[PDB]
Order: sequence, then structure tokens, then C-alpha cells
Amino acid sequence: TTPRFWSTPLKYCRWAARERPALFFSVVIGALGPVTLATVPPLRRLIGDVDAAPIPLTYPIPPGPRKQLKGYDDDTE
Amino acid sequence: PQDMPPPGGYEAVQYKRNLPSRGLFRPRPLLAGAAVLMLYGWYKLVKGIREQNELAREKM
Repeated sequence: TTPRFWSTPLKYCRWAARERPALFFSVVIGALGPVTLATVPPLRRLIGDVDAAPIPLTYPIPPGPRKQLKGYDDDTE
Repeated sequence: PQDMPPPGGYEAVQYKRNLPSRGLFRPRPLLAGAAVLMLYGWYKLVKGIREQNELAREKM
């Protein structure tokens, strides 16, 4: 009566959607996460939705030698 | 006299199962509705957490 996945793959999927809905659509939703990772991000870069730069979580020290400032000295105090 | 029925008889009463299907509880209109609510909410969330992240850049 109830089908067999490896004999009739499409026919099992209809029975499982109808007869085991919570179980079937659990595996469906779980697969959508792997799909959404694969699909939206490239399409986002196609439409020009650039990912935001990361926010600073430490003091942003610039690279290179020190600039040799002149100003705001003890005499100015 | 006695307690007798009206001359022409009483009219028929409703006795069969009535139970009429309403659109409010059919699955197709509800499935469509729940879906549009989650899609509108997911558009509103994707805008808010973007703004929240930008407010955090200013705070830092």
C-alpha cells in the first residue's frame, strides 16, 4: 500500500506530504536552509546588494609610521 | 376541543445536517494569508536589523 522511496521516488514524496506532513516538511524546511545559503547570496551580489562593512569592535589603529604631529604642546596649555 | 394540529399541518422543521463550509476556515485562503504575513514581516525585519547595525557603527 504505502510506497517505497527507492522504487518510486516521486510517488513516495506525495504520500509523505499527505500522510506524514510534519515529518516530510521538516526535511523540506531543513533543506531550504542549505538552498537559501547557496542561492540568495549570489543573486544579492547580482542586484548590487553589497554586504555592509563590519562594525569596529576594537580601537581602529591606522597602519604605517607615526605622523610626527606638531600642535597642542605644553607651551600652548 | 382538544389540542389538535393546525388545519393545514405544521410546516417542516430543519432536521438534516446543515454544517456549511465557510471560506474563513478553508486551507487555501489561510495558507495564502499566513504566507503574506511572514513575507511582509521578513521584509520589515530585514530593514530593521540593517538600520540597527548602522546605529551600532555610529555608537562605536
